[PDB]
This record gives sequence, structure tokens and C-alpha cells, in this order.
Amino acid sequence: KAYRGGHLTIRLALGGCTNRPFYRIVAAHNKCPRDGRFVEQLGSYDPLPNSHGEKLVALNLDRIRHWIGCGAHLSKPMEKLLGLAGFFPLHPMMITNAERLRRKRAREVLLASQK
Amino acid sequence: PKKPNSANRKCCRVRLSTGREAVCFIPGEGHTLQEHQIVLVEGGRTQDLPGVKLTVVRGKYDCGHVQK
Amino acid sequence: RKNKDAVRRPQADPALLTPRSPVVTIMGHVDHGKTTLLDKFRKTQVAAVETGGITQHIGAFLVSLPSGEKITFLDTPGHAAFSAMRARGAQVTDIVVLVVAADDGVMKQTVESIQHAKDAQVPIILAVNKCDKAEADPEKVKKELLAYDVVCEDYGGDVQAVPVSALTGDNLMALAEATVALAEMLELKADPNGPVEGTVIESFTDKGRGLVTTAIIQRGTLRKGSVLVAGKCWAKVRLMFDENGKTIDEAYPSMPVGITGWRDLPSAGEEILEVESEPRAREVVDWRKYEQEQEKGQEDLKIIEEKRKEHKEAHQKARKRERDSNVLSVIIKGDVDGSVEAILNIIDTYDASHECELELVHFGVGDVSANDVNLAETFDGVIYGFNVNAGNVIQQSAAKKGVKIKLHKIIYRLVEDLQEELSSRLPAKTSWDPG
RNA sequence: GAGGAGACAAGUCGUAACAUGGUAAGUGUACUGGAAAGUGCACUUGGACGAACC
RNA sequence: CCCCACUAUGCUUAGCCCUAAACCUCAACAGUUAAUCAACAAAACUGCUCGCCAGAACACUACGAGCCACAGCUUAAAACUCAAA
RNA sequence: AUAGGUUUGGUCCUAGCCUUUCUAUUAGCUCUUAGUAAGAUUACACAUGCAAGCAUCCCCGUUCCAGUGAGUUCACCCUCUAAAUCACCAGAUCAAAAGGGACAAGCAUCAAGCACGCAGCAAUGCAGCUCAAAACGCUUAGCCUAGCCACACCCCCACGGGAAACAGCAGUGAUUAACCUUUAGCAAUAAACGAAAGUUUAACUAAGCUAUACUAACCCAGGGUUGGUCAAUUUCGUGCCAGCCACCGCGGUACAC
Ligand SMILES: Nc1nc2c(ncn2[C@@H]2O[C@H](COP(=O)(O)OP(=O)(O)OP(=O)(O)O)[C@@H](O)[C@H]2O)c(=O)[nH]1
Ligand SMILES: [Mg+2]
Ligand SMILES: [Mg+2]
Ligand SMILES: [Mg+2]
Ligand SMILES: [Mg+2]
Ligand SMILES: [Mg+2]
Ligand SMILES: [Mg+2]
Ligand SMILES: [Mg+2]
Ligand SMILES: [Mg+2]
Ligand SMILES: [Mg+2]
Ligand SMILES: [Mg+2]
Ligand SMILES: [Mg+2]
Ligand SMILES: [Mg+2]
Ligand SMILES: [Mg+2]
Ligand SMILES: [Mg+2]
Ligand SMILES: [Mg+2]
Ligand SMILES: [Mg+2]
Ligand SMILES: [Mg+2]
Ligand SMILES: [Mg+2]
Repeated sequence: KAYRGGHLTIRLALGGCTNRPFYRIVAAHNKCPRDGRFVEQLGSYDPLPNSHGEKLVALNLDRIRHWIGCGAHLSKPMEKLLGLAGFFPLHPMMITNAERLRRKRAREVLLASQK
Repeated sequence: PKKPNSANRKCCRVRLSTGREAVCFIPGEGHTLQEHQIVLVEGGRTQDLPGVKLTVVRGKYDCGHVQK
Repeated sequence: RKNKDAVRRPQADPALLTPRSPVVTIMGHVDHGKTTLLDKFRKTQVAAVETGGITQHIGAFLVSLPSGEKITFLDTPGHAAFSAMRARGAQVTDIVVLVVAADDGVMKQTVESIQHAKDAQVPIILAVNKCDKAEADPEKVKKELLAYDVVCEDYGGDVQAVPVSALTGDNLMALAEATVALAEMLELKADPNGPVEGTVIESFTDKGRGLVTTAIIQRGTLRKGSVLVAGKCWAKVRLMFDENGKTIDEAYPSMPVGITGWRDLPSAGEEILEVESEPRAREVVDWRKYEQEQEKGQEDLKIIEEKRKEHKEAHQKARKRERDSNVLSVIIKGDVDGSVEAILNIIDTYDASHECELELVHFGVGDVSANDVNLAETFDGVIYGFNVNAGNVIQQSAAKKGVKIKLHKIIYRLVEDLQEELSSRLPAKTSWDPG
């Protein structure tokens, strides 16, 4: 398909089955379907904890660097994943969501104490 | 039927949905198919009838099952 | 096979019972002002907007009286043909308003309506209409009704007689007051909870909404998602609508509601019962179809045993055809099951078999379709459409295939055309008469 | 409109083929004929000529 | 079928027609007899190349095409039917 | 194929048909539960609802996603080089148009196509080019499936015309043997937009229906067959009739109805 415009993006294509999300990190042309063609698969992400209580994430760091150099964008979930991995700085929204959770927890703690 | 079998096999003439007219065999002991009635027809030739290659399916539309 | 049918719930307890609005069916003789009276009560003028000025459909309307009460008026066809429609209206009615023209007095259809009212065991209110015109003799009307057992109050008869003039809208207020009084005396109530019970008043196929049935609720509330079963058909209620087409959230008892989502078109007058779920509804439908199949199988066994005994007697002792000119094959297409049934009853009244046979190749509800044209071609028949459309493509195909499609919008016009065709097939004018 | 084929199926007229099938059979070709078919000219054995002399 | 008479025809010239059980029913070229070969027939094979065949009948047929052919020849199907041939 | 049945009075060979195996659709009879996958027959016509916004105005998007298979050797490799991303740049990535090569099935009873080539700056000159190694032509078919090509109601196109368009989700009429909800949510991923919190999304997610399939289970089992191929029939009724058979065949007083 002769795609008018568009650009590469490193994003999480969703696979798995119902109630069992699983992600393939794909450097795919942004306009292509989420589960459609992709230039290269750069790793994986299992959101459901395994028996060891781990959320396995595979990152082909060399290829991710290559595609960032070639100009691929980064979807927000992938940016957050890289921030967690430490490959990138913690996302501002990761930090701000942590702060919001702390404030909500403090409010609920105050409510619980006032009982 | 063709020799050596002897019988009076029950058949009907149907205007199949494709526009062709064909003779359909009517299986089972006895039936009630009258003119103007709708039937479903499957393949499978009636061995002892020459030129008849359609069997009226029992229990569908206007052709009820055989009666015990 | 275990009996998995769905059966009308037993009469509700007085604690469950709750006041419900009354259903009044306006019945009478042709052109005696039933629809005009209904128009006056509804505040809307439809009598002018009609094909042939004839009511050919048992129509329901939820009128609201100025006092604030609500009444479900069923305006029924007055022609001789629609006996089944009149009987069904009498069956579903709580009260029967018999409209009799003061000018013309009692008539054959008036007597038929009175008989149906007696059979349904429903109170009768006489509305003597056309009182304005000279020779209007309500006293004569009452005296003649004495013969048919509709005794007025003046003669010590429980039936209330009301002189009205639907044309001038005079005394209709007192007619409505009498209707309200009779409803109060009847003290109509029904359970507004639990599985729904209703009656089909009409059925049809709408090109946008599917198989649509105009029903009247009798017990419990109907809502989107309820699973209904009526006769051999079932639905998951997809859209409930009113006479105006406005979607309505709930259908309380004695409300006329059009229901969509029927997997198959039910017959007019059949009972609608709610069931638990789709699998249960399909089980009920399969059981009912199986029961009908067993009945038909018993009858077919009788016929087949006749044939087989004949053949055995024949044997033990020894030890396509061109259709005649005097055979009119007809396809019948109606806008509603009621119209289809009316035409079929008219046909079944046929008695001129000797001179020319009248074969009914197929009948249905909806626009003349390619399959109808194919049947007509296969049987050199004629398609008769009652208030249905014949698209341009269908017309072209019928012209190519030599079929004759005859659309009509009036029952007696269609019947005149049918008798014309019978006479044409004759070797002269036909001897069968519709009435 | 009519013909052809196949099938079902009995009668009808003959007996053309299968034995040297009672005129050996058949191929091509031509004439002829209720009907298989007959004959003419050439060709094949998918016939025989019994297999010492007699 | 046997007997008699006679014509086309069998012959010559110049053109057509292009069919045969046109069969030795056994393709051309090269090679072998070694370890055999359904039956019959004219023993069994190897290498190589071309031509042809894929159940019976419909069918030396229909349609199309070509042809000095005009009741023709070459090429040549399909539908229906059968479990056989 | 590890094959089997069937030509005959009998044997051998050749051959066709059929049986046994595995899928998918439909139908008949029958059905308890849970998880998951998949789901109009049709490029015929469509009521209704929704499906594209974002945002300090401009811009950007609505060309994407989703859909169908009508059409059909625009899909693959190489050359060249547009558009787009890499905050501007850089060549890098991606990938149009153009050029070269490759690229489905059947019919040759489709064998000729009829200008289908070349040279020259041009003028104009040469008379050539394809084809039995299948040109030209007709019919059929979406393909080579991380997906790709084509279409977007028809007139290939779409200025214009015919006309008023679901082949977007749900749904419907017609049609077919073929027939799922006119559910909820943006909670996740993706896309659009924004500087951003965020907003929209019938994409998608999570649900609804369906024995179409796979997995798992229940202390509530049907369907088919029982002459041979092929596992498995007692007694009756019928008597070449009723009827049965995938093939061979059975039934004229039956392990085949
Ligand atoms: N003289 C007179 N005519 C009236 C009156 N009311 C109505 N009409 C007319 O009587 C005729 C019959 O009225 P309709 O309602 O059409 O008749 P109907 O009795 O319902 O009959 P169907 O057509 O069978 O339904 C019409 O022309 C009316 O306008 C009245 O009070 N007096
Ligand atoms: Mg009226
Ligand atoms: Mg002889
Ligand atoms: Mg002889
Ligand atoms: Mg001879
Ligand atoms: Mg002679
Ligand atoms: Mg020779
Ligand atoms: Mg010849
Ligand atoms: Mg010929
Ligand atoms: Mg010819
Ligand atoms: Mg099934
Ligand atoms: Mg196609
Ligand atoms: Mg041809
Ligand atoms: Mg277009
Ligand atoms: Mg459309
Ligand atoms: Mg849709
Ligand atoms: Mg439908
Ligand atoms: Mg299906
Ligand atoms: Mg017995």
C-alpha cells in the first residue's frame, strides 16, 4: 500500500488471546495496522506476571538504538517501558502518576485514620 | 426401475432453484408430496432408476419424516 | 419427548393485580363511521387519508382522554371479508363499542360484531352515529337490536346506548364518559411484573426493521432484551415503538406496542409469552414445531394408509401433465398477515370448482419478490399483491417471464379482478360469488 | 418445427454377425434396397485349405 | 447367393479427389544376448529422438476451421447414460 | 496407500468406478457445563443509531484504521528518484511515479496479430515487430498469507453523467443449502490532535449469540450401522410389492426391506 506520508514508530503490537495480553515491540510504519506489517520486531513484553512474579521484557537494545537513529518515533507505552528499564529517563507522566498515587494514598490514609 | 428390480419408485418433478427441472426420488415408505409444495433435495443417485439423481430430503419444509 | 412448551402463567394473585387501562374495540358495519369516531377521539384526521375510504387494518391507538385516563382503541375493518380480524379484535377487547348508523340501522356486519362480542363475552356499548341526518332513528335502532339481544337501558337492558354524530363531533364527550364508567365498573387490573403476556394484533415485514409485530400487552412489562415466543416464532425484543414510531422504554399492560426482532413472523392473534433466555425460547419453538409436525404426520399417516391399502388390494388381486386452461394458479402477497389471511379466506370460500379450479400456489407478506415471480412462471400463474410494491427490476423480470403481477389497494377491487380472471379462464361470467 | 444419441422396454418383419453362421469375415470406395444388408474394384487374416507320397 | 445381356467403370490423355484391415496392426537410429518372460503373437531387452494414448459409448459424430473436395475428406468435442467396456 | 470391492462359466492382464483416511459447508436426528478460536451465501437494495476530532482561533486529521474479492499477472528483484521521519541540516530510514527483468489455470475447434519495429538531432528513410519454445484471443480465479494486490454504487477513470450509494460496527429486505448483538468502554495497545494534563475513536479491549473447531469436565446420550468390501441381528410383518444400496447387490413365503 502506497502510504501517503507517515513515519516509523517503535510501538507495542498486541497479540495473545482474550484476557491474556502480550506485546511484540515492533518498529512499524505508524500508519500500518497495529497488528499488521512491521519493519522489524525489537523485543517483547509480557504484562501478566509469571510464576516468579515477573513481567518479562525483551529489548533488542542495539536495534532500538539503530531505529532511533534512523528516526523512528516512540509510542508512549514504549517510552515508559524504556524509562522503567533505565534506557531512558523516567517519563514525566510516570513521575506525575506516582505523585498522584501518593497523594491519593495520603488522602485515603487520612480518611482511614479519621475513624 | 430397470431390470431385474421390479417396483414403482415414488418420484416428483421439481423446478430446482437454479432454474432447471429435475426428477427427485422420494425415499421412505410412503409420503404426501403434492403439487406446489417446497422441498429440499440432496444429491446421490437412485441406483435402480435411470436418469434420476436427486433425493428429496426427509424432515425438511413440506416433506415430513416417515411415519412409524 | 418431554413437554418443554411455554404456557401462559396462571391467573395472578389479587395482591399482584394492579389497575390497568381498558381496551375498547370499535366494531360495526361498512362506512358507519367507526374510523371517523376514532379520528374525533384521537384529535387526528385519517379518514380522509385512506385508499378507498375503507379501513382494511385492525389498528391500535393509545388515546388519552381529557380527564387524563388512557384507552386503547382498536379500530377494526368493517367489510365482510375481514371476519378473522373482527374476531381477533373481539377476542383481545375488554369493551366493544358497536357503532350503528342511525340512517341504515342494523346490518349483517353489525350482527356479526354483536355475535363476536357475545362469543368473547365482552360488554357492548352502542354508539348510534349519523344522528344528524334525517331519518336518524336511534329508537328504531334499539328496537331492532332487541332482536339480536343487545337490549338498551331504556328497555331495561344493561347495554348503554349513546346517540353521537362523529361528523359533527357531538355527544362524544358523553360517549367517553360512558366508556370510562364501564371501564370502572369492569375494574380491569393485571400484574405489571413477571414474564410478559400479550397478543399479536398484526404482523408485517419492514425493509428497515425486519419482522415487526403490533401486539397488545396483557400482563407484565415488556422491555428491550426480553425474549418473546409466539406460536412457532420467537424474538429478542430489539425495538419497541408506538403508533407514531417513537421508541418507548416500557410496555405496560393494555398498551399497543410494535415489537421488532422476530426471528420469524408470527400469525395474527397468537399469544406472545416471555421466556427466560434465547436457548429456552428456541427449545419452546422447536417443541411447538414438533407438535405441529406430529399432528400433520398423523393426518398424513391416515392418507398414506388409504393409498397403501388401495395399492395392496390392487396387487394381491393380481397374485408431468399439461395443466388445463380452467385452472387459475394464483400467488397472494399481502402487506400484513391479516390481509393475507383475509384474501385466503375469500379464496377458500370458492365453490365454482367444476367450471374453473382456483389453485393457491403460494402466499406471503411483503413486496412481490423474485421467488414469487419464479413460482408464477413455473405454474403459469398470476401474482396478486395487496398493498405491496413491485419494483422496477421485478416488473422487468415478470414481463420477460410472462408472469402477470396485479397490485391492488382495495380488497373488493382485488376480488373483482380475481373474478374477472376466473371468468376469462372460463369457456361468460363466473358463478362463484365472494359476498 | 424437426433430427441425433442414450436409456427403458415389450412386440414387428426378417436372420446380417458369432461354427466354413449355412454366400468366410472385414477395410476403403460407388450403385442399389422394407431392414439388418447385396454386389462391383482393390486390400487384410482379426478364416481354412486337413499339412510325405498319396 | 446360381444363369444370361448390358452400362458406368476397369485402359489412354490432362486435371481433380487424397481414402484403405494404406497391417508386417510391431516408429527412426545405435547396441546386446547378458542375466528371460502376464497370455497369445513374430524370443527379451538397453540407449536416444520424434509421433500418439489416459474407462466404454455418444463419435470415421455435432460445431468451428481448411481444402479444385458440394451425399466428401483432415482435425474433432461436449451433454445425457453405464460399471463396466 | 500396506491397500480393498467390482468385469467372466472360470483364470491372467489392462482399465474405469467405488470403499477405507483427513478436513470444511449444508441438512436430518440429538445436546449438559466452562475456557478459547472462528462466523451473511451474494460487488443486490437499505430504515435506524453510531463510526473524526484535536486545539487559544492558524494549521494538522478526517488519504489512516476498519471493509469486500467485483476486477486482476500495478504485488517480487535491480536502476533512478519524488513524497514522508531523523528539533533546522544530515546523508540514514521509508517508499511513490518512471525504466529493466520475473510473475495464475484451462482452451490451438483461439494460429495467425495487422503496424503490433528500427535508424536519424530533425528532416525523413528503411519495412519491419510478435508467434506452434504458443503471439492475438475467449473463459475462469483475488495472490506467492508476519501479509500483499485491487475496488470503494455504476459509467476502468470521474471533469461530467446515471443517481443518491453500510464491501465501517450493529441491524434489515431480497437471495442462498448457507442467516451472530440494532452490547459497554476508552481501563489496556494503536491512531489523530495538543507543549501538556488530556479529548475522540463501532480501531481495539472486555462482553452477547452459535456444538463450526480445540481444550477441560458431569456422580446427564444420542446418531449411524449390523449380506461382502467393514466392526456388529434374534423374532416377527411383507412377499420382485412396500422398500433398501458408496460399489457388488437384496425383496417372487429375507442375517440386506
Ligand atoms: N351523516 C354522517 N356521516 C358521518 C358521520 N360520521 C362519519 N360519517 C361519514 O360516514 C362515512 C363512513 O365513515 P368511516 O369511518 O369512513 O366508515 P367506517 O364505519 O369506519 O367503515 P370502514 O371503512 O369499514 O372502516 C364517511 O364519509 C364519514 O365521514 C355522522 O355523524 N353522520
Ligand atoms: Mg371507515
Ligand atoms: Mg446369417
Ligand atoms: Mg456369411
Ligand atoms: Mg465384402
Ligand atoms: Mg443388387
Ligand atoms: Mg498393403
Ligand atoms: Mg473414413
Ligand atoms: Mg465428418
Ligand atoms: Mg462442418
Ligand atoms: Mg450439524
Ligand atoms: Mg472474481
Ligand atoms: Mg467446436
Ligand atoms: Mg469507481
Ligand atoms: Mg451496497
Ligand atoms: Mg455491516
Ligand atoms: Mg434477513
Ligand atoms: Mg454457516
Ligand atoms: Mg419373513
